[PDB]
Amino acid sequence: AETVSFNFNSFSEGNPAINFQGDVTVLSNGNIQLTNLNKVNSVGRVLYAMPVRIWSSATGNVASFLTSFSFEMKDIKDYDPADGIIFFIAPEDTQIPAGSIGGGTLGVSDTKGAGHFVGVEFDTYSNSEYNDPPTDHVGIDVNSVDSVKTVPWNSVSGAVVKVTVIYDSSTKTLSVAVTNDNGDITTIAQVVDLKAKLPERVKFGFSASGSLGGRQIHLIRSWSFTSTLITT
Amino acid sequence: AETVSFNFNSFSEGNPAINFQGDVTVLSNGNIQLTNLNKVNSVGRVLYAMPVRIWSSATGNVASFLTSFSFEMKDIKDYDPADGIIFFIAPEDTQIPAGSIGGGTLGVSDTKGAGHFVGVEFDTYSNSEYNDPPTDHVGIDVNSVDSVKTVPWNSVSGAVVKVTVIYDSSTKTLSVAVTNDNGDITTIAQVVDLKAKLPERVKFGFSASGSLGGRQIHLIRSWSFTSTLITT
Amino acid sequence: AETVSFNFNSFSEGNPAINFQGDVTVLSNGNIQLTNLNKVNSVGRVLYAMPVRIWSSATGNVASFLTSFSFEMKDIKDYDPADGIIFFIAPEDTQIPAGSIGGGTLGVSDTKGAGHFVGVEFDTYSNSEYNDPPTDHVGIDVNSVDSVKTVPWNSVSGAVVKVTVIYDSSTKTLSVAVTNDNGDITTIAQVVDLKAKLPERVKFGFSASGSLGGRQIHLIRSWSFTSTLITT
Amino acid sequence: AETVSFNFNSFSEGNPAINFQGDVTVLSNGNIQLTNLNKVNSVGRVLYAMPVRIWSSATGNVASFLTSFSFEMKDIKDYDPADGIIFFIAPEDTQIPAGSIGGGTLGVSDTKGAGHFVGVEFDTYSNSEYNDPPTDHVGIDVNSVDSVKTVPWNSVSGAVVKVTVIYDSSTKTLSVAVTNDNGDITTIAQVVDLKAKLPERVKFGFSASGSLGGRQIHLIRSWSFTSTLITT
Ligand SMILES: OC[C@H]1O[C@@H](O[C@H]2[C@H](O)[C@@H](O)[C@@H](O)O[C@@H]2CO)[C@H](O)[C@@H](O)[C@H]1O
Ligand SMILES: OC[C@H]1O[C@@H](O[C@H]2[C@H](O)[C@@H](O)[C@@H](O)O[C@@H]2CO)[C@H](O)[C@@H](O)[C@H]1O
Ligand SMILES: [Ca+2]
Ligand SMILES: [Ca+2]
Ligand SMILES: [Ca+2]
Ligand SMILES: [Ca+2]
Ligand SMILES: [Mn+2]
Ligand SMILES: [Mn+2]
Ligand SMILES: [Mn+2]
Ligand SMILES: [Mn+2]
Repeated sequence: AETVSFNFNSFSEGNPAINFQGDVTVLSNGNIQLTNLNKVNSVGRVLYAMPVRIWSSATGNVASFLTSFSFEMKDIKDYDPADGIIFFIAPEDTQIPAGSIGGGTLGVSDTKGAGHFVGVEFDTYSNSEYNDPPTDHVGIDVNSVDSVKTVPWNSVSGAVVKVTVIYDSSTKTLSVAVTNDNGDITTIAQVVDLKAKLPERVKFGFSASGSLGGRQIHLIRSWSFTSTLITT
Repeated sequence: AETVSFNFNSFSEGNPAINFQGDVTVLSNGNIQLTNLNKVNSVGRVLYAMPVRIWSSATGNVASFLTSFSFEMKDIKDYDPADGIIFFIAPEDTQIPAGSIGGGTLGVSDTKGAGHFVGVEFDTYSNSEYNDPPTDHVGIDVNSVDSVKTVPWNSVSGAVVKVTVIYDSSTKTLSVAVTNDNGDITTIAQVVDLKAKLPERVKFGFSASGSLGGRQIHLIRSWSFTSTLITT
Repeated sequence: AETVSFNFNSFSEGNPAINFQGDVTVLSNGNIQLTNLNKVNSVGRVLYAMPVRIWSSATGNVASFLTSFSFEMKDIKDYDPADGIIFFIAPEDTQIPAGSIGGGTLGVSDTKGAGHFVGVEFDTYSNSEYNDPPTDHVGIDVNSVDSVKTVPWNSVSGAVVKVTVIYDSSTKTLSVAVTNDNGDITTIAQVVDLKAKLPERVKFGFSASGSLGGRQIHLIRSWSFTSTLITT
Repeated sequence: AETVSFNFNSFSEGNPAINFQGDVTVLSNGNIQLTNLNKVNSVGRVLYAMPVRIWSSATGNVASFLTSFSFEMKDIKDYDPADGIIFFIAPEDTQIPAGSIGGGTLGVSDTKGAGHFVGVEFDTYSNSEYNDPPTDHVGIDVNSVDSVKTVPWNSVSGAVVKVTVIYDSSTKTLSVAVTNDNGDITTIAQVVDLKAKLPERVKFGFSASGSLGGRQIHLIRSWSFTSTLITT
């Protein structure tokens, strides 16, 4: 049994376990702000530095993982609250798409909304070009921001949101539980074969994006993670 | 949204929010001890007092719930470490089976291991009459202790174990993530149509049993839970 | 090499290996509760019955030891969390001080905080009379509860704590590593010449104390220990 | 508080968290063999892939760490049981010294026995060129294999050895406890200023070496580690 686990209650620059890409910034209170409020088409991403082996070709086993994180999104004057945050899994060479337009691409896909990642988005802006539902929502993304599945959700400015994700290797089920500020929970599950959509070694992280008129504060507050792969 | 949420960091007798059935006893630190070490075929069950409505006949909706709790099993001299604990959901009128033989029935089924409940078992004893696997295991029980699905597990004496459970209403998926002492996680998931196996209002809880030659300490250390049913 | 070694995963009354002093009591799960919540100025101490020879005037050799154990301090309604636990080493004839006021004396010193022992304290209440730091702390005591050195620490109600202590005869260094619940470790070390502070044979144990208003659950969960004295 | 922790009960090739250098090999039982028995001047090293930040120039704080590991050394016919294993800490660009002669350099130093590392050696061959004591021994190495301090020790072929290391940032004390097969423990402590001997970012690992006539099996069986650096 090969297990990877870490726990972040706050973050600090210089920590060799976290990689910053784009407009990412660490505030004085240890929180991570993903986008820069003064940039058009801002994109910020934070990844756990070490790649995690989610499956072995030698045994054909896929890993199971449990992870929880909390974030906060807050409105700012004049700009439209957009675009959202996405928790993703991508190949180890993952980088911000060249000529990224930000916005509804959430910093992980091209203009068509395509890319190489699996993820869970917290979408706060309805992009008709990517078939977004008409309300804020949570969706499961498999190589595209045109979600494979979505559930109505509500983003509340300033509210701390808690998320718990469980990926069960056997059934290949990815389950998500979002605990809203007011106590109500939102859930969504989708069968995704990680061994067929991603390489043996991947990277986990968070990404957020904005546009010219759509900008908001995107904060990643804490993050704990554990993956366990059977080796037999 | 109809939401039911509670959080116990310790328990105390008298708390009208919990119902004690059988040999249940509360230790000095608020831990609940399920079985009595001096009784033969001991059975102890703790339940949340208020009934939770998991589904509606009018709308046809089913609730989603997120729950985590930590427990502990410890060995006792001269007795085989058995039988184990089960997180269960049953009708509001639920009671310990009449003339229960404890042992492999986990305090939720008859002699055959049949009953009207749904639960996740943490079985430390292999009962061939219930087609138990040859090792410690986690199992999804639907109206019987002859698990619908099981997964190899290892119960460590004196170790505090943490469990997270997410039930998604849309997919009808019950996902279990077990964090063992050493860090490793064990997962199991199964599709269970609650709407078909239980009445609209049910009760949640834990149960554990022992027999003549098989007994061990069974403690529940904490319990948080939140469910949300959509009313539309 | 004279070696003394033991390991208690649980404790049962009557085990001739353990001496109870004061308000000690064993729970049904095998944990030793050190204080009584119903008594004013409560004191309890648990000692390993067979005295251990830490040095010898014949050779001049001092022994080295390695020991680890786990405890749990939990808050109770209406009382201030006080006063903490201490792992101590004392003369073989040691007893709870006459007219023990409990409190900041931790059950091992007089009203002035003086005594004849060497120990590591997990202090959860600040006593200005004994020059206690303003926060919970781990300390190295040498014939006084007015610690020779302290280190900020943080006690978490309900959390299981793990400690490892190493005493090296050649440098005469006493080292401690506290593994908090969340995974962080706290350390503290100090040069304490054991052969100049205690008789050739001493007893090892734990002690806890309460006051009029400060009372809390103090549980010793497990203890393992090894000493080795070179006989040449 | 910045904490790094991992736990290895076995090892497997492909794990992106471990780096192999030299003649390292993973056996079927998950154990790591460091040297190749058919090569003259064999050298094998295994490092935890991610660099650990042991101190911050921003705050001037040093990290505290607790680590335990177990190894086994076994004789083989015809060859002299040599040369030993060394648990070391070195700069992130650490590699096997070019033109390494293996042997008493233990794979971390040049012919003069110099290098850039801090470590704990389990030396099974007396090299007079490096001022080795005449018996097997445990020593603390600071930039050289001519140990700063050593303690007599005995290597027992085939015996599983358990080691526990604690480094306390405040006193800058490095303490080692070696639990031999027969129960006896050996200890050694030395004050080493890590912030004055190493760069902010380092790597932890194990190295073993042999020579033409001196070869033996060197196995690393398990390894757990936790470091915590205060960030304030
Ligand atoms: O208003 C929020 C959305 O903005 C969209 O981009 C805008 C752009 O910000 C604005 O400068 C004007 O050009 O029109 C564009 C298209 O409507 C993003 O594409 C969308 O995702 C939100 O950020
Ligand atoms: O005998 C074990 C030690 O060997 C020393 O090197 C030897 C070499 O193996 C042997 O062939 C002899 O000819 O010459 C060398 C010098 O004695 C190593 O130097 C020492 O580290 C041990 O492994
Ligand atoms: Ca969108
Ligand atoms: Ca059974
Ligand atoms: Ca005090
Ligand atoms: Ca040598
Ligand atoms: Mn979307
Ligand atoms: Mn079973
Ligand atoms: Mn104190
Ligand atoms: Mn040496």
